[PDB]
Amino acid sequence: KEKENNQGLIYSYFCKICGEELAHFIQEDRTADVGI
Amino acid sequence: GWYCFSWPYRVDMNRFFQFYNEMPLVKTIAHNYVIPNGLNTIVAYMIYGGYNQEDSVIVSQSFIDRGGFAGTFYREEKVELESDIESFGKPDPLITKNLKPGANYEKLVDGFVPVGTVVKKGDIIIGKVAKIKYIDRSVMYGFDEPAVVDAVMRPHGPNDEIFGLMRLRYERNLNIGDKMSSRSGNKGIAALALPTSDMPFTEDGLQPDLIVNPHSHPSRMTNGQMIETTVGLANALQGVVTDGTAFLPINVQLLSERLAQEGLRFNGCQKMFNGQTGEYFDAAIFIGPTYHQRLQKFVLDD
Amino acid sequence: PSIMRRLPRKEGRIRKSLLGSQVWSISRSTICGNSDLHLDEVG
Amino acid sequence: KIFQNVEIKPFLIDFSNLFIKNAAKKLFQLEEQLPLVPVNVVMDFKGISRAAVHGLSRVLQDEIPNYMLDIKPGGYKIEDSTDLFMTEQFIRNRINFIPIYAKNETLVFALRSLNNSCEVKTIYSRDLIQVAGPKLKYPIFNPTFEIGFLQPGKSLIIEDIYIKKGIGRKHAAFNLAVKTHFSHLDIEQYPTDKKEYMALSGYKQSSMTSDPRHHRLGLCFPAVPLPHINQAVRTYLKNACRIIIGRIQSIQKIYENFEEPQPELVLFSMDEEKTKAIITIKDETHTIGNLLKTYIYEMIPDISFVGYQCVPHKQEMVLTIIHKASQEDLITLLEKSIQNIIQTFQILEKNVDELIA
Amino acid sequence: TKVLLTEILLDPMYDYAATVARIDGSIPMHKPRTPKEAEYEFKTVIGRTPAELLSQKEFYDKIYTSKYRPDFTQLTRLRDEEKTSTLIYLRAYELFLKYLQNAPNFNSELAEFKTYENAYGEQKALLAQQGFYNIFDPNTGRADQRTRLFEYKRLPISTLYDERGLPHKWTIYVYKAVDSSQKPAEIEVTRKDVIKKIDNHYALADLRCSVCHVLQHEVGQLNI
Amino acid sequence: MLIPVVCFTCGFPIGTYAAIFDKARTEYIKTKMGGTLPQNIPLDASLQIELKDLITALGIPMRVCCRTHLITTLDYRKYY
Amino acid sequence: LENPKISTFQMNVSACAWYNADFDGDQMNLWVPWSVMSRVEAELLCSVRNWFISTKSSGPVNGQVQDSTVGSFLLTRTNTPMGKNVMNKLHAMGLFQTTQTDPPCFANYSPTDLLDGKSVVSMLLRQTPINYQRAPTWYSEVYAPYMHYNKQDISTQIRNGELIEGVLDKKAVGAGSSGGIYHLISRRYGPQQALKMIFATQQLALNYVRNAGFTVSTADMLLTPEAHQEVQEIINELLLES
Amino acid sequence: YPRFALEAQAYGFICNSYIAGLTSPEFIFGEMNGRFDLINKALSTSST
Ligand SMILES: [Zn+2]
Ligand SMILES: [Zn+2]
Repeated sequence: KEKENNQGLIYSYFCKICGEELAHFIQEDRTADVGI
Repeated sequence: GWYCFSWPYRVDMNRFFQFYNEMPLVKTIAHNYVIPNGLNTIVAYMIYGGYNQEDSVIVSQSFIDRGGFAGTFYREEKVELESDIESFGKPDPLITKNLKPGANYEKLVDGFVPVGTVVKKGDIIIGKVAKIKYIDRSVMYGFDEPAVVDAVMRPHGPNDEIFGLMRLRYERNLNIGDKMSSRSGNKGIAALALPTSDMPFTEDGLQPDLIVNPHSHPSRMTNGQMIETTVGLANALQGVVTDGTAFLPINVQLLSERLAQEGLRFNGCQKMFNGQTGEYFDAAIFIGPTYHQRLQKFVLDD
Repeated sequence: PSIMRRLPRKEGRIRKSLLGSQVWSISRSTICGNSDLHLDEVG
Repeated sequence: KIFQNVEIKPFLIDFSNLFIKNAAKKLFQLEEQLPLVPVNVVMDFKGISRAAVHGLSRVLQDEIPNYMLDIKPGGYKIEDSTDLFMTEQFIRNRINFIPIYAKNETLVFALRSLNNSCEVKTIYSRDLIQVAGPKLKYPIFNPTFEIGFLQPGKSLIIEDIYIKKGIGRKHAAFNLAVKTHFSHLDIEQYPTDKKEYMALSGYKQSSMTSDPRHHRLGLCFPAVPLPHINQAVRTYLKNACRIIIGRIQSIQKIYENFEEPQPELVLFSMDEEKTKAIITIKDETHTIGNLLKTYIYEMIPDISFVGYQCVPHKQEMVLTIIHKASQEDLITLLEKSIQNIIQTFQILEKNVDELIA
Repeated sequence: TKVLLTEILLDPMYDYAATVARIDGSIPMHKPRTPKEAEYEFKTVIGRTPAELLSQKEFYDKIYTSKYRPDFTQLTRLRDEEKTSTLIYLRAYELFLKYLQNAPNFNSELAEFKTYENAYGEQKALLAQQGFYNIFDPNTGRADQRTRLFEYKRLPISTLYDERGLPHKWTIYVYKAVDSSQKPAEIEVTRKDVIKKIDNHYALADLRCSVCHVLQHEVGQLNI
Repeated sequence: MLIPVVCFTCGFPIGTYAAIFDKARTEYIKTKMGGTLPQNIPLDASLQIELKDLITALGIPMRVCCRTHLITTLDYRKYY
Repeated sequence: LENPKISTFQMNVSACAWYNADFDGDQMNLWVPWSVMSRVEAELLCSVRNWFISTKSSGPVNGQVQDSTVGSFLLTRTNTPMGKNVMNKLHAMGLFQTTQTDPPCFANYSPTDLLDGKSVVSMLLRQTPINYQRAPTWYSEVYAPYMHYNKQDISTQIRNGELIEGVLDKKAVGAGSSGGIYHLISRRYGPQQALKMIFATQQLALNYVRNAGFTVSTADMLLTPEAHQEVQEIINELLLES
Repeated sequence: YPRFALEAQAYGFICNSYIAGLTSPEFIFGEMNGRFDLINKALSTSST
């Protein structure tokens, strides 16, 4: 949160060492809520 | 306009409260029962640079800065909880999971952003985590234009449970792309914003607030707008407010002669100069007060 | 709800997901007049 | 003697009217003139191009530095302002547009309104207490403005109301002069009362052909102290002159550096010994461009082309000059035109000092 | 305690009682900044501690009651107008509080105060008039009735048919010279020949029928 | 919500004569009102309420925009 | 647009004919190609110059709309209510300071020399010389009996780009005018060259109005008292026949 | 207008111009034709 935002909405994490995209997160799946 | 007299007590969604409203110089009987909504903008019916073509208008920037068609726009955030699972609070990075990328959790105070701070895109306005260690079902402010947290409260719903209610306010001025309209149905989109020294001016110093194309009239035959400008031009100098209700007896020949009795021309046109060059036009330009109203279609939302 | 109900109408599979499309890298805004731009230029 | 026959007249309240007299006396206990009044100044110019007069008017309108009252961030005290209708946007919009005649940027005011009554109480501009800066020996704004109104049992506390400097082009709250008259005294006019001529401007010469050089310009200033009107208006006029000269001098620093590669000046050598000069300056208005075009055209009657295109969506002025001389001769002519502009506005300075006693 | 405070702080009744308490200074003009100030405001406004509100049973019996008890019997119409506004506000609060408490003899006093407030609203509407103007007809002494509307009138039949019963066909344009020296004096042309035979030295005088050869302005000379 | 501090069109300091113009106007209306209910003033069809001389006595010039905004601006205090 | 306060998609008014669009509140999509393959094909196939000529009616789509149609008429008009339609050297150069084309040469002109609108239009059409001769929309035999048409305004003739006589209006420069000025330029010089002349001629029409003026008023719609009696006398004849 | 009216005004003949203003019956007849423009404009999208 050092950078609140660069005016561009991003849904993915990046590596702090080189900048490579680690993964992306948009929403929780929430489909295992119906169990048995 | 004044959409409600009890606006501060309400948390409403997509509501605009225009600060300044005026009774038309040519009012009707409908204004005895409802509050008029709009301003008596000085309108010039002229060709000025070609920026008002195809149903566009040219707006004075000074008129915008002074509060013309300016107001505040409101949005609401209503977030609910799951009974004893979720809670309101600031998450912590080392316990909670899958926090939203590029978020801003530091503005939360006891789960809610404090009233009066400016929240921009990417900021987390409401903190909410579900106990499984924790999963973060936070609420993030996904709007380009920054808002201001106006009111925060924690009411009890019909099920006797806490849900979060936040009111976000937007300081809205008239900007390029906002839709305005006259009372004759001639709507238009603000196209250009000129300073006070670039707008055309008369010999007596009068300058328009809106510059509308003269080509908007002949095909749509909105004669009531032109008669309103002629009547309203004499009302301002005479210091009166007259009634222009439909089906009342009028005589445009007599109304035009009324302008000359007030020191103006018969046709209401005046000598004007080009504000950019200082060069007078070789034609008297029809300029006068026409009641214009701002339609609630904001380019910042579309 | 049925499998074959997804096909027929405008909001169906064929006319909304196959013949039409939701796309990224696209913008929408109100249009405006500008006499200083060329006919083949957009502000 | 370019600028002669100036006349100055304040805008005063007529107390012979019983309604106005009673209303003022029972509202503000006002029986004489306000400390700050609008002033209408009418000026006659002779032997000067309309480009220069209109540029002076534009500078006096919204290109001269000016002062307003603004609220610092956090000045609007949310902890104490309990009023639900006097929002920060509305109140600060009211405060920004109060015409002030300030002495320094150090004055800081505050507005602390408490409503202990059962009726809506109007917050006027006399309720602005100076809390920082030297004590004022004369008011800087009229005490009859309506800042706002408070519902019963409400409050409005605002601190850090300071004086902010800016030009009227960026924000309208810095606008200084409002136009009241502009005419050419060396062009005859038709009687436009007749129905034969009411569709025309009135002048007997078309703007496509006329070149007037004897103008009358009348501007109104919104806030000038009563006992120093001639001291204030004169200053304003003089101020405008310097501003224009300053801006012109900026262009004078461009032509002087035509040998080195400069981004704001581009020189081409065309065919038939023709040379081309393009001057692109950012954040310039039609004032400087029109002055430059007019004076270059006067200096070079047989010029091939000159234009001052100011583009709205590019925020810049591009002056194109095509002439059948060499680069050095063209630069010499441009410097001569700039010097002519400078001396013209210096003569305007001198006439302003000489006229208003 | 938290749920009770959240419920009551969102009750408009609480805010109105708090405003009345603020007017006469029973509570500070600024909203509470610390829980102690909130507790003091609750105690002053509701009249009972939140802890003791849960122990007993009423709620409306001890809500603030304004300190100054003006005389509302001068609201019987009888520095007067602002005092009347103050009386209106205070009686509105007192009557609202009585309504909450189901006080006896309430409807009649409500109707009386509604009439009083209607008179006060008439005065306030008097204060809220921009003005009105009517463009008077100088010949009369009231609102102008002159109009440029169409008025029916049975024209003579000679305007449509000639003395031989045939319809008129106004298709000959007659042009007369503006100045006397121009010759010929008049020219009669068809619409196709106007551009080829008529200049600015001529003006359209009258039309002519291509059947009976009569001028339109001289149509009344026919025997009806 | 009140008469603007400056004219929306040109920026003349209308506000500094606003409050007075309000109150004085009322008495003028009371002079010309005449046996008529207040809320029925804009329907009298016999009124000749002219405010030219009042604004002139206030010192405001004869500008169309300034007098338009001074006369026609609604006041929030008078409706709420 | 570097201005941060602008949020609209701005385009020339003469480009609305492609999309049947106007500025009453319409919204238009915009996506910028990023792939090299799609970016190549946008430049070569989907460029708007490829649809200056309609694939539907085989005629031009673009032209002057609502201000350069009446602006071109005033610019090319022979006589002005203030005398002959001429302008000095200074105002002749001012008409070319916005077209964004290369400026013409005004060296062979004294400051007091007068140039008419036909000469000014000619200096722009020399770049793409065409041959055009039709009757403008200004002339109409419906208006002929009640008007004194100028004999130099009812015959628009252009040979090798020189506007010899006549006015320019919807017939010559209007949008969708088959056989018009911009239709001839496209056939002889390319649809891209025709689009530049639409913009170039649009600026002269708009720059002429910068100090010539154009307005509509209520008195422009008001019959004289004598003519009002003539209108209802005509209507009474219709009601008499009815 | 009365039953079996013979005057042309009763069947949509508007004798007045816009600059002179219309009467109540003329405005109603004008609205009858004006509403068709709005209806056909809506159909010009779906039916097409
Ligand atoms: Zn006949
Ligand atoms: Zn004004």
